[PDB]
Order: sequence, then C-alpha cells, then structure tokens
Amino acid sequence: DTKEQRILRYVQQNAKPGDPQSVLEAIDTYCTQKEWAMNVGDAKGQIMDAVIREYSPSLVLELGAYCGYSAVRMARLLQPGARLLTMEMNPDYAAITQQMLNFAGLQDKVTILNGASQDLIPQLKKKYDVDTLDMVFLDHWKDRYLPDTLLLEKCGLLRKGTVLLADNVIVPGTPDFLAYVRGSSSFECTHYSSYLEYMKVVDGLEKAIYQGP
Ligand SMILES: Cc1ncnc2c1ncn2[C@@H]1O[C@H](/C=C/CNC(=O)c2cc(-c3ccc(F)cc3)cc(O)c2O)[C@@H](O)[C@H]1O
Ligand SMILES: [Cl-]
Ligand SMILES: [Cl-]
Ligand SMILES: [Cl-]
Ligand SMILES: [Cl-]
Ligand SMILES: [Mg+2]
Repeated sequence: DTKEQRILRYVQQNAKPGDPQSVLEAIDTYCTQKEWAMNVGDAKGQIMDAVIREYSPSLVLELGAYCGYSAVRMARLLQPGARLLTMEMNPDYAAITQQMLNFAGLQDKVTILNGASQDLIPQLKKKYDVDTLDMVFLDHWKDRYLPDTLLLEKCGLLRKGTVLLADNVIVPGTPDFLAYVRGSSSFECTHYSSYLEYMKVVDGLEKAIYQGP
C-alpha cells in the first residue's frame, strides 16, 4: 500500500472515532515517528487554529486536501452550520480525505470535491450555491496559488474581508503569490513564521485579507 493508506490505517487503529483531536494527534505521531508526510502539521496547525478562531468563518474553501489533516483541523473548530469545501484532484487522496473525515465524525461539515481547482472554482456559484467565501486555505501545487487567487476574484467569490491563508510560503515557497499579495493594494498581508511540518526547518503561513477592487 501507499504512505497515505498507512496513515489512514494508523489513524483508524490509534484514534477514537468521532474525536477529531485524537485523529490529529495520531497523524502527527505517525509522521513524526514513522514516515514524514506533507500535512500542515502541528506547528503551523496551531497558527491555523488561531486564525480560524479569530474569524469564525461560515464558509471555508480549501485547495489541496491531501489526507484531510487540515480539513479535520479546520472543520473541528467551525461553528454549528458552518461548512468547509475542499478540493482534491488526486482521486486516491480524495478517498483518503473522505475516509479521514468520516472517521473524525466531521463528514456533515465538509464536502470533498474530487477535481482540479481551476475546473471546480468556476462552478462554485451555480453548482454548489456559493455566494462568497469567508476564508480560503491554499495548500495545493505552489505554482497554482496565484492563478487560483486571481480566478477566485474573477469568479466573484471574494468579498471585503475574505481571509486567504497560504501554507508553505517559505518552503517549498510561493514566490509569485507572495510578491503579488504583498504588493497589491487589494490585500492586507501578515506573515506568520513557523516550521515545516514535523521538521526543524523554517516555513511560514501568509494571511492575505482581500480588501476589494
Ligand atoms: C490544481 C489542484 N486542484 C486540486 N487539488 C490539487 C491541485 N494541485 C494539487 N492538488 C492536491 O494538493 C496536494 C498537493 C499539494 C502540494 N503541496 C506540496 O507540494 C507541499 C510540499 C511540502 C514539502 C516541503 C519540503 C519538502 F522537502 C518536500 C515537500 C510541504 C507542504 O506542506 C506542501 O503542501 C495533493 O493532494 C494534490 O493532489
Ligand atoms: Cl494537510
Ligand atoms: Cl507544489
Ligand atoms: Cl500588506
Ligand atoms: Cl509540526
Ligand atoms: Mg503544505
């Protein structure tokens, strides 16, 4: 089997069903002790939690679910009735994420869309009845951060106050996105220095709050 299947199996055998905190702990233990994986991790995860708690977003979009770690992290802090949509183009990973969410008992709060973000984002308004997004977590291919930001704005999915939170702005890095949001009068940006998941390597998150056109 694959690393991702091993992680799902480990969660299933080392966490309590319906207990998201135990699911996160199990994944963090697996990835620290057994096999590294590109989950946001606990160091950056704590920053994410602090952000989610500040803004209490009613609708969050996540680009790049992977195994569902960040989806569990975010969805567990959502208020009753609040929703997370997560896009994942790799069907194998989309299946892992759905199963991870089911195990955590968060399946009613999250929808996992199996496709490419550039194909699905234009469908959000008409097919998924989205008006605007309250928050967007960017954690997919790093060269897609800027193009999907620009696509979200073209699609009318951003509103004044929409929070963009971007992983890996240092490693692997997202130089074009970072330069763009920091230079644009349409974003107010904050850098949160942290560490690469499960590693003593500097990384960080960038928060970019959309200010309108
Ligand atoms: C257009 C589109 N649409 C839908 N899903 C999409 C999508 N593009 C990608 N995806 C999905 O998102 C995930 C992939 C995320 C890419 N993340 C990283 O590559 C990543 C890498 C590291 C890393 C750091 C140091 C290293 F030495 C090696 C790797 C750390 C990270 O935290 C990363 O996130 C993966 O699940 C992929 O299918
Ligand atoms: Cl993750
Ligand atoms: Cl990438
Ligand atoms: Cl700024
Ligand atoms: Cl960590
Ligand atoms: Mg990442």
